[PDB]
Amino acid sequence: FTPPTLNADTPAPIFGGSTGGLLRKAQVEEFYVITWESPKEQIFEMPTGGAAIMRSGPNLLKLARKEQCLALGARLRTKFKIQYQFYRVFPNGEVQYLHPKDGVYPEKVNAGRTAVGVNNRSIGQNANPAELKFAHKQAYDL
Amino acid sequence: VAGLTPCKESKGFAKRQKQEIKKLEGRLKLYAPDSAPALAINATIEKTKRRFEFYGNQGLLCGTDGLPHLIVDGDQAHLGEFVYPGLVFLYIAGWIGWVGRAYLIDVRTSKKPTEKEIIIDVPLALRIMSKGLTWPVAAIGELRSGKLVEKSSNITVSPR
Amino acid sequence: SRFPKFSRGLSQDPTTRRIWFGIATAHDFESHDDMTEERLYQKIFASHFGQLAIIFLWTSGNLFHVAWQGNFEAWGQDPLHVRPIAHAIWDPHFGQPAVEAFTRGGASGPVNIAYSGVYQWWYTIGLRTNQDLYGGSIFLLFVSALFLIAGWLHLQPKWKPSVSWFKNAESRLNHHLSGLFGVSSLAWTGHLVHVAIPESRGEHVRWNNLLTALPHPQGLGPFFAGQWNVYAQNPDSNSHLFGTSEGAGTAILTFLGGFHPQTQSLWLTDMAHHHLAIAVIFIIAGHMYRTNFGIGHSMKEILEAHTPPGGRLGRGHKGLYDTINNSLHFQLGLALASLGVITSLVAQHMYSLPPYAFLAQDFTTQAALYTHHQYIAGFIMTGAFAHGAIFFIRDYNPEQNKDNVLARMLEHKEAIISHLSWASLFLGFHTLGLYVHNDVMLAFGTPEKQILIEPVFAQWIQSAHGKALYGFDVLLSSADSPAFNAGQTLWLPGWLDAINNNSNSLFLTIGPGDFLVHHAIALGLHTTTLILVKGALDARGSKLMPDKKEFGYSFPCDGPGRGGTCDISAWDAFYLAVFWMLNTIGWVTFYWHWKHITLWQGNVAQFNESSTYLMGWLRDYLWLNSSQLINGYNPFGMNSLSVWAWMFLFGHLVWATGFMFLISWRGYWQELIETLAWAHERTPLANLVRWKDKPVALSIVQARLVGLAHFSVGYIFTYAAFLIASTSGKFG
Amino acid sequence: SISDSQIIVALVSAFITGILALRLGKSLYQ
Amino acid sequence: YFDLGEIDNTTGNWDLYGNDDPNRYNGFQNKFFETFAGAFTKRGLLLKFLVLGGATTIGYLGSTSSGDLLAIKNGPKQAPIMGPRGR
Amino acid sequence: IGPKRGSIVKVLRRESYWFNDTGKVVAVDQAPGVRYPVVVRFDKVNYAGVSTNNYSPDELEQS
Amino acid sequence: AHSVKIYDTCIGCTQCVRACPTDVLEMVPWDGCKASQIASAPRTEDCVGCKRCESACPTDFLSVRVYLGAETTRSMGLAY
Amino acid sequence: GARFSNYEAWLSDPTHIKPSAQVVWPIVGQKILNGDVGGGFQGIQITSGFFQLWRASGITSELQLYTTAIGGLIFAALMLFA
Ligand code: CLA
Ligand SMILES: CC1=C(/C=C/C(C)=C/C=C/C(C)=C/C=C/C=C(C)/C=C/C=C(C)/C=C/C2=C(C)CCCC2(C)C)C(C)(C)CCC1
Ligand code: SF4
Ligand code: SF4
Ligand code: SF4
Repeated sequence: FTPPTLNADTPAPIFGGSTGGLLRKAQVEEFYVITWESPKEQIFEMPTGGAAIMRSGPNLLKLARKEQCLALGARLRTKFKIQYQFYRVFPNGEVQYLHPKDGVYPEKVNAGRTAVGVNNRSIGQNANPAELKFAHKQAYDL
Repeated sequence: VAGLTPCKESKGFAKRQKQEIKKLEGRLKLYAPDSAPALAINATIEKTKRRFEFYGNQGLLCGTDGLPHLIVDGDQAHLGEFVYPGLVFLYIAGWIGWVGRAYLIDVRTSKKPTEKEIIIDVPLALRIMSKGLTWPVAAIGELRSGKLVEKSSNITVSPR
Repeated sequence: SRFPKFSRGLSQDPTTRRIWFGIATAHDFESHDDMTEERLYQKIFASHFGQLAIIFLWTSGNLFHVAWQGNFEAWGQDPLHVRPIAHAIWDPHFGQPAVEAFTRGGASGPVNIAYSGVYQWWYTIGLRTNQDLYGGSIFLLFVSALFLIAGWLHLQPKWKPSVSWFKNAESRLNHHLSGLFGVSSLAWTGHLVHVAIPESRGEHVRWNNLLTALPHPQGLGPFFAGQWNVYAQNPDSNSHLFGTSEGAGTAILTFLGGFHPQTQSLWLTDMAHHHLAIAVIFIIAGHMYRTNFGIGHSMKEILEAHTPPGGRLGRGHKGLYDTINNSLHFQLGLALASLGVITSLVAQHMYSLPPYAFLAQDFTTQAALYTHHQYIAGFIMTGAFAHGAIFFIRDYNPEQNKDNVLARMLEHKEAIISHLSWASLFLGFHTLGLYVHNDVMLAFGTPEKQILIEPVFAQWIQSAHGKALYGFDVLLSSADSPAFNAGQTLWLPGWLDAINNNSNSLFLTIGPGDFLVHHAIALGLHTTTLILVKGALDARGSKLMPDKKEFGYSFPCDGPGRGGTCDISAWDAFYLAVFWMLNTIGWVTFYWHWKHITLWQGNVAQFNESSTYLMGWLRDYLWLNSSQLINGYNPFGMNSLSVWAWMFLFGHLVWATGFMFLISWRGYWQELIETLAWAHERTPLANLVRWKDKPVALSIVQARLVGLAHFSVGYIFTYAAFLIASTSGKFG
Repeated sequence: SISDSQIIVALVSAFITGILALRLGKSLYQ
Repeated sequence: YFDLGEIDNTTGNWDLYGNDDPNRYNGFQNKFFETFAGAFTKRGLLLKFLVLGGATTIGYLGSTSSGDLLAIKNGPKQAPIMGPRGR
Repeated sequence: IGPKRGSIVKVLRRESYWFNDTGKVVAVDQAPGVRYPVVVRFDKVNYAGVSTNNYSPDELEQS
Repeated sequence: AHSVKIYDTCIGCTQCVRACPTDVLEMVPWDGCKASQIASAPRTEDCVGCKRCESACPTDFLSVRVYLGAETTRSMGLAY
Repeated sequence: GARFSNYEAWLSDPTHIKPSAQVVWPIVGQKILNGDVGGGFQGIQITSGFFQLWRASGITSELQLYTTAIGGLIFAALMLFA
């Protein structure tokens, strides 16, 4: 799956301004840009707090946290029939595409992704912490 | 016993009877003698005099405070302080514990066992509340037959 | 590698929590990163040396302040009418009433009156002048310096001891029982005999005349010839004044029992014999285990061989020697369990059998010294139980402990928790119902309708000790028992005179209020034991969450799912039982201070009539004794209790401030600090200032700890103030 | 009562003890 | 509002109240302050003499203060208050 | 595989809520590779409110 | 940061992914259930640690399990 | 106010008789709570201000209080019916 490229020419929803937006974490650490294609001019609830008029075409919204992108994204996936993707933008200029990684949402299964962080045992077959004293490994990562 | 005089010969216990009627007699001085609130204080005085003559006649032990103290060791003089009303209590408390245990067995073998605890089946309840009268013969009878206790293989146990 | 350097996972935290948790994970050495066995035991060994140095540098400054700013000689001339001075006060915030009001004990300036019983202790032991206390302070400065040198030395790689030396339990027990408990109590006996007994008898024995001042008229002749009774030949009479030669005897090791009749305190000849006895028996008990010489015991085979053959204990104690020896938290929990049971045995035996001269007469000092060891013992016992929980998470191996007694505690842990729950519920309904019933009967004008239960079991034990007040007359109160006739020529002439006296605190006359508050005490110990046994045995897991061991010891929660898992951890059971030890020891020291505050001014009938119901506790104890507490400073003026009136209010701040952390929880404050971060990042002239730590709210475990510590500081300061202001302002 | 020069002896011996406390805290760091 | 040519203008890196004026004083005022505050520049040097100078200046007037200046050096000026039980 | 459909089993899984509890088997998966094929229904819910859980045949015995 | 572990008791009910608010979990193919899918946590560095997946897991005991470990600016949920 | 009060006694002179409108039953020692409120009456001294409210309403007798009580019961039945 070829990841989508951030166009940086699509415009923003009509928003009057909020104080819940980008603080200095955007300036020095990261900020998140969510891009989605709209059928028409609607009104959505801003995850920073407030309401904005979303455009009739593609939209770009700048968010500070990854949880704000899913809270917006699941809002416009259930109330609206809008497919969305978001990115992670760093202050040096690198845009890191984040979701969906295979192009299909993680609720649906894809053959391309692999199992990572999966234990072949259960919780009751995890080892006791007394027999794993003074090691980098712990009771669940082995 | 335990350095306590009997309350019938205690000078402090008779002092508390004297200063309790005198408190109630001074309350009676500001009422008419045939008035309705004066009949309540006159009934209070006769309730007080009945109380002090009952405590001294039961062999109660009074300390230096003039107050009746209970000996709960199991003394042959002092059975009605703890042993006699304790056996009266445990019979009644075991009655509560036996008819609540027998109700849960009677509703566990039902179609909807959780609707019979918010809505208690009174014909099922009242037919075993009578049966809780003879409960030491039915608790130790279930203890000897093994029906009182459950084996630990059928008991939900949290893991180590 | 930022602060904290011992944990790599906290160094990458960009928030304030990195600053916080590095303070609180500082001594949890086994949870550190890149961390081994040898570094664990050597860092613990040097931390022990630093602890010893802190204790000795503490005692040095508590000796230096008595020798420098305290009137120890003036208290030695008259210990009944001179207040013992702790240290001078240099406060720039005093006005002239505060300087003129804190000047006590005949001092030249504002001083603090010592309620720690160090004057009574140092007087009884032999220290008389300020120069002796100064020499002791310099000597313990040298001892703490030597312990710092030894702590630095054992971290050097030439003198690093291996873990096999650290886990040598047999040699440690032999040299602890022989050396720490035996040669130190025999050293003591050599002090008490050489110095403290002749300083009680007026002879000035110091280091310059140690080899010339003979402690007995015939010294070390009758010791080696077998006739030890020469050392009990001429005891101190009842006309003996303490510190003076008149009325004194020559015997160094007596067995009189009871009290010195002028000080109402134990005899130094008895405490010398006591230490020669707990010195012979500890040096003999220190030759028990096998170290290097063929004879002795292996404790592994003692624990292996102690299996009942009926299988009621399973495998018995098989595998427990490696379980204790490998787990530092098992040894620390055992040490704190024993230490709490003996810090409470300290508290119970220094008020009833005062060991130091003129300590029984100084009332608020005795009150402080009971409350001290009962709070330090209710935090040491809870630390023992918390360390049992930490052992069950990070140190208990179920494979090594297979069907032994320790595994069988986990096998029937619901029976233990449910029966502690039944006992706590029994004590709570019964104690609350009887106190509320007695409250209703005093409210309804009828004191005679109370359920008052004479505590005839403990009164029978007091009559078994020799109290003729109750007239049980079984043994040691009747002359027909063999125990009395075996004791009436040996120790009982002192003991019966001490226990039949009604002015002392030796086995006080107890009543129905004592019965009721002893069930309050049993409620407190049973419910604290309930929460702590529940934390220790549900430490690895439970039916709500079976993998509590894999989340560590002090994890916050497990989420709102499965009903809700707040305070599920074993640290949270320790947290909830710190409130229960505070309530327990609050009840204990309320009972102590009110049983004694009515004894000391004479009217024990106030306690005998008022302790049976809680309005007597509120009115005649909490309200009546606080009369001169909160009047320590007024609009009209301020008294000498004013610092105790501020420290009382101060406690009501900090305790209530703990409620802010114990009621309000994290995410309110996290959104509040989010708004504060926006406000700082948008304010002109203040946006220029940055934070490097991201401001976050206090985390959930940290919130419970901060509220618990505030609760504890307020609780110990409200009672330290009330207790040291309602006995020292109204002496008696 | 203790003298003026004895306070100087105590303050040096506490400063020597404070150095040895500083030396252990450096070794506990390493 | 995302540009990919100016990353600072699309993230909030704005000098909201700054000014680009080079100078507004004169040379006589500027040379006086840098001469006097020239030994106060280095952070490691300034932290040394502020701790050492600050410890001396609180110990001087803590000790040379009089009775009217501070009440703790005035001492008691009346008879001491005797406590209960003759203590 | 499995003991029987519609049978009474007792759970031997330590970390389940229904350990040493009577349960009714409603479905056993006969597909190979399934770790926990036996679906057991219980009369009582857990703290999550569900009564349906999947166990292996090694974690159940017939009672 | 946080370590999210999936165990073999999972039935592939997908509701741990649907409850995830920071897109940590995804459904990969598997052969141990009727649904023939198990969860996995590739973006476990983005995990706040909220345990919404553990609240939505119907398996007793839980198949998804979140262990709160080292916490960074992802797992603290900050915007400043 | 109609049956268990001293409202006529309080209304005769209210500067010495305390307002009381609750009589307890003499059962378990709680009859001491029926205190000397004045006017030859024993009961709990009320602090709800109903006596001064009825004095401001012009209520002179306890028959008017009983009529207002049964009228309020009629209105309570009307609110239940509505
Ligand atoms: C005879 C030899 C000898 C003696 C004197 C000691 C002495 C000591 N060892 Mg040691 N040990 C020895 C050999 C020796 N050991 C051997 C051979 C082993 C090798 C296996 C060890 C290995 C060992 C370990 C690994 C540790 C110790 C530690 C300690 C100290 C115990 C803690 C402490 O000071 O509490 C003092 C305790 C007492 C004095 C006992 C008091 C008993 C109760 C609690 C009080 C009763 C007293 C009384 C009522 C109070 C009245 C006083 C009051 C008026 C103020 C102590 C200095 C620990 C330590 O602190 O390291 C620096 C430590 O980490 N040792
Ligand atoms: C969980 C845990 C733990 C802990 C626990 C604890 C903390 C406990 C406690 C406990 C305790 C803390 C106990 C105590 C006890 C004691 C006792 C038991 C005592 C007794 C005594 C006796 C018996 C004696 C006798 C006598 C008398 C009585 C009188 C006369 C005299 C004589 C001496 C004869 C540990 C760490 C191990 C670890 C593991 C887990
Ligand atoms: S975060 Fe707080 S409220 Fe939420 S589950 Fe944990 S303890 Fe409970
Ligand atoms: S803890 Fe929260 S963010 Fe992390 S995997 Fe679970 S649901 Fe997703
Ligand atoms: S919610 Fe639980 S059972 Fe469902 S897919 Fe996720 S891990 Fe598996």
